[PDB]
Amino acid sequence: LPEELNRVRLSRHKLERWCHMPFFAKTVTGCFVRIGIGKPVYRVAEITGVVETAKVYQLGGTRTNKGLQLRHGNDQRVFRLEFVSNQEFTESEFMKWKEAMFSAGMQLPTLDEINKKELSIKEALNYKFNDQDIEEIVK
Amino acid sequence: QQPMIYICGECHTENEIKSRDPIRCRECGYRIMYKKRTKRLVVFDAR
Amino acid sequence: MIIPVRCFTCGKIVGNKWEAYLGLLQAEYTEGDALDALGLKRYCCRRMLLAHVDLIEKLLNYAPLE
Amino acid sequence: TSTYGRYGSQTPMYGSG
Ligand SMILES: [Zn+2]
Ligand SMILES: [Zn+2]
Repeated sequence: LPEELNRVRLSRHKLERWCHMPFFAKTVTGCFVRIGIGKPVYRVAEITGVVETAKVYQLGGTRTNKGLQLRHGNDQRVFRLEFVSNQEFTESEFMKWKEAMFSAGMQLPTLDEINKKELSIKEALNYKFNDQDIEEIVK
Repeated sequence: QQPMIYICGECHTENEIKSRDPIRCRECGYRIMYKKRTKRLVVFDAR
Repeated sequence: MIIPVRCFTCGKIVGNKWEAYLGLLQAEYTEGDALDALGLKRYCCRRMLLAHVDLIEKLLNYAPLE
Repeated sequence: TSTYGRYGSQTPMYGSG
């Protein structure tokens, strides 16, 4: 279903609160994003990890140069956090993503996996900044 | 759902500060920061 | 700190005249002629442009942001 | 205050660049 898949969709507004938070390769790795490829067609890709690009760009108020190593079945390339859209996974896009996953041979993640992974972002949002992370963030 | 929005000292940048947290700004890092105007019905009589 | 809106004694509006007073003093006019060129006959209203101190500039020097 | 999108702020595409 597309409705259950949109629970872990990392919108463009949520990513602005974890631009310098540690453990970025643990909570983010597993969710899906509607990266804009482009004319209005979109392609859902899996978050394999985290990369850093050499180009610095501004995203509204804040600004980050980090990349996002995504992959849609087999085609993989470097992307940016500015091209991500806030729209939800449509039925056509969901069917295209399912077909790409079936063709690539990657097993579809189980429903329990998404159910237990959606809580990671919720628990990280309310995380008390008691340790020594503010200094790294400001630096 | 009010995260107690505060304003930095010199940078004048909005910061979300909760209880049991150090009072430091999201960048640079200072120790002085003020609050925002209330949302109440501030109504004066021009007398 | 800022020009008042009206003269305390009389009540004539003087708030809309500080900038014009500065301009007239700027060009060539001096105070004794500028005051009656603006239209201030009573001596009570003339203190508003002579006695006033413009402290709002120093306050504006402490810009909050940028 | 999770995501005040209200759509968005004109999201850029990859190939336009
Ligand atoms: Zn700080
Ligand atoms: Zn007077």
